[PDB]
Amino acid sequence: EEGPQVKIREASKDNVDFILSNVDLAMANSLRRVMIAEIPTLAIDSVEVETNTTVLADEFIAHRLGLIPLQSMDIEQLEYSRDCFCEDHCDKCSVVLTLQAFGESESTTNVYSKDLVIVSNLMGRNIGHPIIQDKEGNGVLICKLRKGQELKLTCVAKKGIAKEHAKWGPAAAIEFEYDPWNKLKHTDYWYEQDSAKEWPQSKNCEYEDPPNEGDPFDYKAQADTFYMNVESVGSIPVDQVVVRGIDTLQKKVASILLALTQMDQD
Amino acid sequence: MIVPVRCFSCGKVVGDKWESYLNLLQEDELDEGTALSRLGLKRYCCRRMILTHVDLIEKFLRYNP
Amino acid sequence: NQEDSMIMNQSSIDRGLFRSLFFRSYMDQEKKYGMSITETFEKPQRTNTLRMKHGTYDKLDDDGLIAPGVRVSGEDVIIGKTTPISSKRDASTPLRSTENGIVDQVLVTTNQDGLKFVKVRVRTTKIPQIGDKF
Amino acid sequence: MNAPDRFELFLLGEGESKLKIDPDTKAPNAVVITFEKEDHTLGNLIRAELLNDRKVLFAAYKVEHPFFARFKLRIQTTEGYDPKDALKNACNSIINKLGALKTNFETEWNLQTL
Amino acid sequence: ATLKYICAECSSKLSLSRTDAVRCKDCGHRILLKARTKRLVQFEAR
Ligand SMILES: [Zn+2]
Ligand SMILES: [Zn+2]
Ligand SMILES: [Zn+2]
Repeated sequence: EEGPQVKIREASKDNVDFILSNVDLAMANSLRRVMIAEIPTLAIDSVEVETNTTVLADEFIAHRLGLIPLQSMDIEQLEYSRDCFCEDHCDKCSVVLTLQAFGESESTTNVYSKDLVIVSNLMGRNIGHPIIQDKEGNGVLICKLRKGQELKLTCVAKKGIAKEHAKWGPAAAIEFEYDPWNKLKHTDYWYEQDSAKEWPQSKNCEYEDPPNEGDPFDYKAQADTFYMNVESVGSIPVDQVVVRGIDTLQKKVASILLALTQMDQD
Repeated sequence: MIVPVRCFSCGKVVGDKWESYLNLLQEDELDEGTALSRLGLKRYCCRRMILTHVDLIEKFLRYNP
Repeated sequence: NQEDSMIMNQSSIDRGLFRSLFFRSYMDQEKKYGMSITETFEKPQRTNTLRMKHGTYDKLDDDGLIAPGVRVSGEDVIIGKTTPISSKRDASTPLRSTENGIVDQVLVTTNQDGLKFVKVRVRTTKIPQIGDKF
Repeated sequence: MNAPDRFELFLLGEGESKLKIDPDTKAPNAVVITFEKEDHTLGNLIRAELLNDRKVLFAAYKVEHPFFARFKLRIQTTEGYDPKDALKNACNSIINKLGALKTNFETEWNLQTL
Repeated sequence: ATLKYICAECSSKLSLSRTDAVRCKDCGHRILLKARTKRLVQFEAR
């Protein structure tokens, strides 16, 4: 506690509602971006198809498989497959999954992502577990099957980021508001009569103070205080998103510093 | 054609949700309104991802081989 | 987004918004009226005529057709056949000069006139790229 | 079909550098550093903070074209004080603010329930 | 394993040779589809 000042008011396993005090807007922002965009994760990224007698085409399922939430908790200790010295993949860069199910009954047989199965060695790290929030206990819903239709796949989950494909995003929807009344007049509100009767008072209007008619416009003021909230898909628990956010922002700030050091050389 | 995973616009997973939706309307008798809300679907891009999707798969299944 | 254009969310696309499947059908037959000249399906090569297509034939098996699993693009021959004239002139059909994708189904039948007759299908997924009319 | 592979967003190509630094001809004591494989998430921060430093006269950035992942930052400073330093002090000043946030958040998060 | 064709309506693992033309086996319909390959195809998962 010496600068930037957080304070949570509501927090769950997928919601961190907090004020963020004492900061440059330009930062708060760059935080939310790098959140959405640049925090590493694991998600299926190569499907080898054995047999597929589904009403759904190959490349379709492949795509669907992409999006499935897979555990990335320990992810920051798995290697980028572009980096790893193996030809294609290994357990040092990738988790491999298997899916088969097969029409068995008359009644429509579902293929949940609970029917997903690790194959490769996790070497005891916490990775590649299809994530289920479902009460009933069934992750997502891949596909469906009539009486006699196999489906034989082989998922190779690889490290990656949102900037490459929104499957690798961990984040979902990020709430973001500053200065609930327009004290900074950063906006000019549209209207037909009363600006106030016509727009709505943001829930964030109790933790700030009303303006008081008499006062003239405060000018040299700037942006403190940003009323945020972080939802999570849940490859990563909410806290680690924001943490790793602050982290990756720092890491890629940090690498410029290194790059300037590398150029005094020649 | 199979409930999409994750709404195009927000990101939040919406696959795991189709089933429960069906149930909360036609079983213990609610209106699609309150039902969309029990599921935790507040933001309406991710509200429209379910209320609109049409489950055609049900119909290709029908075709025999 | 100026003069009747629009900017779209790259993100939402990867997430699936506005994707299509594009199946296309090619089609073929064996001559018809002939008592000394009849067409034939086979993965050809030389044999006196040497008028063969620019592309790769190797995607074909023995019956003259591609298998379903296989990926195709460029001038990939997709159905080969010979018109033996007095020995065997080529008449096979390349996948479109601009196209690319995965074989889906392959139909093998006869026509009323006893004809050997074929219908190879090809599939792409076409993702909403930049200038596509909306 | 003409589309340019995703990773060309964060991966460097060949013979390219994470920075190239070049001297502005217009002014004195002024420079324009290029930033390969970057964008706003980074430039907008560098800049705004490079503006809390009172020995800096000028500081601006611009994504020349959203097709490519570049972004050019141009800085001008007081007599003496080489720009690199400017860029340096600010680069750091941010890490420190960030580090604090990390810990400050880490403190609160621990106090809550659920 | 070594299969060449399949008729459309029921799904019989037929595999007859040239100088046989067409037709199923106790199901008739001269339709027929070409099975699949075993070069088991790789997918961009995007
Ligand atoms: Zn490897
Ligand atoms: Zn949404
Ligand atoms: Zn039959």
